[PDB]
Amino acid sequence: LDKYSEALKDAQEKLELAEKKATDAEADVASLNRRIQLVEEELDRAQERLATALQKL
Amino acid sequence: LDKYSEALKDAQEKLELAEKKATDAEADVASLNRRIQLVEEELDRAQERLATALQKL
Repeated sequence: LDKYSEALKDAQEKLELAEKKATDAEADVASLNRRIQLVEEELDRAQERLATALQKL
Repeated sequence: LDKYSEALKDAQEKLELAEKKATDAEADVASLNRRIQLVEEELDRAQERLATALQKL
């Protein structure tokens, strides 16, 4: 009962932590998706500014 | 024993799933991290190309 209870408190805590890791990994997926998109948008802007600088050049 | 064994297999399944929520979220953030590294590297290369175009300008 204890082998399972212990395995459970550990599986359950590991779950809360895996769920937390998932929460954080997902928070990071979302925070990075935001950041990736921000760098993609800023990249498009750098590329547009580059096309502009190159046309001005 | 069954209550703990079941709660355990469920904590373990939830754990494997949460680990996969995290692994998939990790795969996604990792994909995104690769994208931020590549896009941000291009942001900076575009920004550097831009700085170059602007300096040349």
